[PDB]
Amino acid sequence: DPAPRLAGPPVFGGPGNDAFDLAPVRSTGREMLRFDFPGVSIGAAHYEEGPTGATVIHIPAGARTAVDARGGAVGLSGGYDFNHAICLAGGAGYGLEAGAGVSDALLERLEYRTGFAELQLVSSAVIYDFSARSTAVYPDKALGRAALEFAVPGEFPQGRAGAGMSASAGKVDWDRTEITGQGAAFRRLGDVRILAVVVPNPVGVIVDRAGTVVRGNYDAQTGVRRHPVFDYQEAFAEQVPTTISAIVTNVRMSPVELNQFAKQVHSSMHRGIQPFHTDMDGDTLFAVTTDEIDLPTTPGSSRGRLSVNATALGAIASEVMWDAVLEAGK
Amino acid sequence: DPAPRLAGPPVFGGPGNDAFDLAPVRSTGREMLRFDFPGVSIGAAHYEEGPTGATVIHIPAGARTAVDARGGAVGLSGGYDFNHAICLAGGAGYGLEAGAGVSDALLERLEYRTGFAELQLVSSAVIYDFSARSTAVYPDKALGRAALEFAVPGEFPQGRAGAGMSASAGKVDWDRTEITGQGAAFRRLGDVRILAVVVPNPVGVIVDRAGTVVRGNYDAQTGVRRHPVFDYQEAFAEQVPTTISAIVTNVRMSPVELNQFAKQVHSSMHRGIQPFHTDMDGDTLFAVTTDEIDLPTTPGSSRGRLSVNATALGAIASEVMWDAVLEAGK
Amino acid sequence: IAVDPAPRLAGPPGGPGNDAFDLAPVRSTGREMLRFDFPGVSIGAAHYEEGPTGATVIHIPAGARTAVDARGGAVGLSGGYDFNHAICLAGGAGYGLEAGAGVSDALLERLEYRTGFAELQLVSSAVIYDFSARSTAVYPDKALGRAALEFAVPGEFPQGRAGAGMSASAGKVDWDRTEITGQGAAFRRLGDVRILAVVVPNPVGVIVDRAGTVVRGNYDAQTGVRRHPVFDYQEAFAEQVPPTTISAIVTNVRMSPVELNQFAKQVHSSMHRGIQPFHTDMDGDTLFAVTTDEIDLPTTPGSSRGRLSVNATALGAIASEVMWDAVLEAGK
Amino acid sequence: IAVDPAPRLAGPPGGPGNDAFDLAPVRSTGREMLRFDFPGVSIGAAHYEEGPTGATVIHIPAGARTAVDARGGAVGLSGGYDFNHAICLAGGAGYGLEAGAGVSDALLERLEYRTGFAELQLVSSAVIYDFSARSTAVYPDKALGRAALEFAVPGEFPQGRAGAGMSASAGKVDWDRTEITGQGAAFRRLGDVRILAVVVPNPVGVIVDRAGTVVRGNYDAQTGVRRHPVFDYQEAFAEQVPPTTISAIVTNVRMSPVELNQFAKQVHSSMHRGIQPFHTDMDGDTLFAVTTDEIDLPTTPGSSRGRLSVNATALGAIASEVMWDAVLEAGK
Repeated sequence: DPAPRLAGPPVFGGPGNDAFDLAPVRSTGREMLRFDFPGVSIGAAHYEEGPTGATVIHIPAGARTAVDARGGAVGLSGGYDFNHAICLAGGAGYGLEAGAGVSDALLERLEYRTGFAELQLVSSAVIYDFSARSTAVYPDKALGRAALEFAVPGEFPQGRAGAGMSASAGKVDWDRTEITGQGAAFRRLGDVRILAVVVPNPVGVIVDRAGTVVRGNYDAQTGVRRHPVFDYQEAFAEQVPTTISAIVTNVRMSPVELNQFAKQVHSSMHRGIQPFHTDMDGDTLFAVTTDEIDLPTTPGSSRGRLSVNATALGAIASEVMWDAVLEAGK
Repeated sequence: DPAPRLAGPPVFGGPGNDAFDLAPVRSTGREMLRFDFPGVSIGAAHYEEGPTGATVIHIPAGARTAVDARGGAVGLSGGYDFNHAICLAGGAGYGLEAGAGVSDALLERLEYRTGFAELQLVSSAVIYDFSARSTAVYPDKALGRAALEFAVPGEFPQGRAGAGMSASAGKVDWDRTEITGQGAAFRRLGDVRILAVVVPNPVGVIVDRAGTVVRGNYDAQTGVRRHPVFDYQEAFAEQVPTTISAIVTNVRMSPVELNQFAKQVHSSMHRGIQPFHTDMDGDTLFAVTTDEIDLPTTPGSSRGRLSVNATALGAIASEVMWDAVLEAGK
Repeated sequence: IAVDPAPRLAGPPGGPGNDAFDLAPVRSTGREMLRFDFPGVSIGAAHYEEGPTGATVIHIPAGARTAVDARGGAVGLSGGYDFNHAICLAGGAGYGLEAGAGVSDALLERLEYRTGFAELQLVSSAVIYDFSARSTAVYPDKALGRAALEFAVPGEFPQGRAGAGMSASAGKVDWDRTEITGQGAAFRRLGDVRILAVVVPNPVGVIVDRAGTVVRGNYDAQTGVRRHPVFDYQEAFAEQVPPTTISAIVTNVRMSPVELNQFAKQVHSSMHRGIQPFHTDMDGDTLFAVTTDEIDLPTTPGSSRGRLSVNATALGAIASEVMWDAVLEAGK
Repeated sequence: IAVDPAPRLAGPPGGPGNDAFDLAPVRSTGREMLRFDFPGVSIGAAHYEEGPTGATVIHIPAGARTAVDARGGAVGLSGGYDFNHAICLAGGAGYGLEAGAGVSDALLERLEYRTGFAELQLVSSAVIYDFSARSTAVYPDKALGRAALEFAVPGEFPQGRAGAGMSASAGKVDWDRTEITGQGAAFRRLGDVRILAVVVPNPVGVIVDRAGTVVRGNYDAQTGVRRHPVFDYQEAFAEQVPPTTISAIVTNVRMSPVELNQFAKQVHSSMHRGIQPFHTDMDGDTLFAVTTDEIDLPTTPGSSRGRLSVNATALGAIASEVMWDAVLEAGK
């Protein structure tokens, strides 16, 4: 079991953006994941004054996207089927403004051309992170721009960085909520590349492949984390009577294939986050392809007649995302 | 590890319905689950000539329903937001006919009244089970009627029964596909009741709470089952370059609450079935409430401030469904 | 289209069900045959006089990519597949989905009971509630769907009271003003491009022509005219609150799944011109957009008539007119 | 509504962006003020002359249950919440969603930066692409959304070229025939029942009146008339293939989420009467249906005007006429 990171109770009444001269900081988190994915960059910026942040995945060429918005409490802007960037942020609905900062900077980079085909498209999604801190500072337009400016190829700052600065898990009761973080993982299989990025702020808890609860719902009185279903079932016997994420790959997929891939990978995250896709969550996954590599025409291999196709890619990517969720909770 | 139940390769060219004088059999499966849920009945009937079957959940008063049709290959009829019965069947799209048998018998029971408010509503979903046998016999109208006629309170035939007769799992390669079954589980918490019913015919495999693969993708050469992601990742390194279910409860939920509950419980099944919600699956879950018991107005209890609500019910029901999936694969 | 001004009030509704009768399917001929040229697409229509009720089957043996736009709040749909060998439209409300099983079974038998994934015969079915327009509980069953499929003829469609349209009706602010409609089709070929529209309007609302005249439904026998329903609705409100259509559009122009799905929404929404109100909570409105994927639109959308004049949107506008013509044939 | 027959061709399109200007928000007054009586619902409209481009904000401080019907194939939407304190409509395409952030920020500040879940200020925003109708890259930004919110006045709406409608335009088979539209509103009270419609039509299609006349968009300067786009589309096909609207409808009648969502689809589809074609792949058509949940429909739907005459469907029909009136004010 990891040491606890209890968020502690929120002291409400704290200052907001207008009280500060807010200074973007490039997020470095606890350690840097390095990987090789040409054409993809990541920037993360935060305000210490929150603490809260945004994380921007920039794909300058633009890339086909499916969105799976699955929770009951989704905060999403654009949700486009083609994106030059994905912006994830804290600050609840207010933090969608970070995406406008990214959009504006892309327009300027494009010399303010505005033909239909040249529109710079940014989809943004948010987590509510106001309970995990004592200020009302939200990621703003300037912070979005900073995150884009900080974006570099082949790097991701793990842990408390960017949108993950004040992410937290395990919300049966706030006294047992723990700070998580943001996480990424990367796998290369021949020419195939899969990057997962995740900012888990779940009502549920993070669970590992052995079924151990590793982050969220920590009881200080007992020193142990519990699966929420134990609390829930006891409450019923007694009283009766959000995760935002992206999977980026270079494998060509049709719009239909890509959408089903998104749904598959997203549902797969109920393994590592439990419960998941609840009415209290606004879980949103972006599936993005750079469309560089074809699947073979027939799905066969030494490992099986139906072994090479988009379902197979979905299963592999599902493991990469689990690894990312675990990096976040570490 | 359970003994293998390999489906074996299909011998194609087999006879269909018109070759037989088809005789419904009341399915008893391997053992009977008994439970107490007034107002709910289950019947299961099969044709030995398939073997293939249908399973009918009958709720004569009628009950609010949400449908979560999540796969890429869904075969569904009605999908109504209010149902007097749910009919699950083999026979791929052809087996949707069983539901028409249930509908017709309900109409007759209603003395052929047809006012809007008296329409008898049956939603049906199917699995493709033609690979797991050597005939083209599909559940028909007569078999649907038989299943309804066989329906009794408080009983469910586990295993190879009804729609589960020729269900199978683990389809990276047919040489490793195993027969599953159908399954149910029941929990009562004070006055709250939760029944799960499932017919897993997944491309993926059934996995237990320890992460062990317990049914599907069995390799006769090695005597061991593998998680499909191992086959998939090796295939990629080499070559580059359906589950239908119902959750029935007596807790009142609004249409919005009930729909989100459906999505939550359905995603939860990616724990016990992996992969899940793939393009090759037609996964369909029905969430049905009898609307007999209110949740409290505020969600609080000794176990947490947010511990009694529909998300909490969803987490509990998710465990019941896992238990049902495991009964199916047993 | 010369709509008949004469009323055909459905009239007010313990009638027997199917097995009370020895039901023999009848090949529907309706009031008139539409003839059209669209190889690969066949239509069969069958009814039971004992209803009266019927089914109408579009048979496309090659299979064809399909988008389903199920817009109503009372939809009755089976399959809803993104690829179909047949579309089955039927009366009998939810019970009439059984007709689609008859079609499915017949197609399976024709294949000699082959059941490989690529060989699965896919039929999508949708229904109208037509029990208020008659005094039996007879519905389109397995045998009637099978019969409609067997009666399917290339390049013909029976207009009017035929197949699913036998007891279709419009204008349901009050049943005293509800009129029998029918089914309808219309067809257009524009240099190679073929568009077929099929419609069974059983609307809560009324059928309206291009001039804005109500031509079928909401006939007040005390005035001998048809008003727009909104006039009744607004009077009712002033008083009491004091201070299904199922259709297919089939084309031979290739469209991606995304284009075909938006084409389906566009054509379906366009039917709120010919049927008013439309897409209501009591309607189960369902449109099937089908492409046989025979011919490509040019790579670029240009013509002497504009830079954005040859694309799927343009096809949608054109198909929307073919659908309006079909609605008006049903109401004629 | 007396639509002006005179053309207002947008005309053909390296113009500078926001920071090139010292941008001062202007309170839009348009051509005319609509006045209406609907306590709790305010509208503010602000524009930058340097665009010209604008934002239009509907402010409902109590918060109100909302259904979003995003029907187009090119939708630009932020939030899309099922409960809103404001709806923000803007030009500037995707960049103009930023205006909604200005509104959101202002509302948060008004709350003194309280951030409890129940206190979250919810703004849904949708946009039109209005860059072809002008020669700058100026878009509605944070400051302009904030300004529109500050300018919001109970019971007034500026018709015409104002707020989001400043550079809205219709009829885009070819840009040479595209005309400037505007924004529009209309309001009806029927004994207690209040319905407000707000619309910013930037359609690919054209605005059409109740007689079926094209009144805005697709003006051919060589003929001095407006044809229906389908005439261009079908000629183009014969030749080349040889052998956004964002809107809100606000009412005070209580509707469940299910009813409100079907009400939204019904009213939105009804706009294919006034705008043709509509819901196309190049459109991002988005309608917001909002109820302030003030008054109940009777428990049963009866009246002297029919057994099914007082329900949400009826309200939908009535609101559909208010929306058509709003579309025509925008095109006037």
